Amino acid sequence: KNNLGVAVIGSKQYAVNLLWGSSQDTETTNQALNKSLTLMSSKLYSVIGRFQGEQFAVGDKNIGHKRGQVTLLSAIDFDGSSFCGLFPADNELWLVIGVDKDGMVHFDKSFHSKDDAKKFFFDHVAYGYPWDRTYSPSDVGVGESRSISELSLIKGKKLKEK
Repeated sequence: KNNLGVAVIGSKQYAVNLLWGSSQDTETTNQALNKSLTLMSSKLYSVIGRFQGEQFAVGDKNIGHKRGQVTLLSAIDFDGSSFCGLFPADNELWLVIGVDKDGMVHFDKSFHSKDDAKKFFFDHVAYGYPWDRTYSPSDVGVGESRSISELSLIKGKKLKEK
């Protein structure tokens, strides 16, 4: 077990690197979530609602996820504009996130290595969707250099168990 799934931003701790999904077709959110929990042999989850619909996150206890942790992506406000970014957390962890025009989480990844995070960002995130906004450190030069702490937050949703 490691702690790759827990990021520190200021005085707050957040669950990161969760498996996000939403139902499709005639599948309900509840069915999609339970299918994901079964597939991952996990009991940790969180359902978050957005205007365009709902989605869920499945946690991984092997990387430190535990009931009660607020998921970072649920805490980041969505105002109708999509965004992605490479961000350093306060605890030696790098985060790569991405939310689409409908508020659906496309990316929620954490890395202990900046190089791995940068590589993931460039290979799959930065140019994988028409983001309204893109953030990354100055030495990266993609989009604007902003810290996670500079993003607008709301009360997040905590991981529930079972």
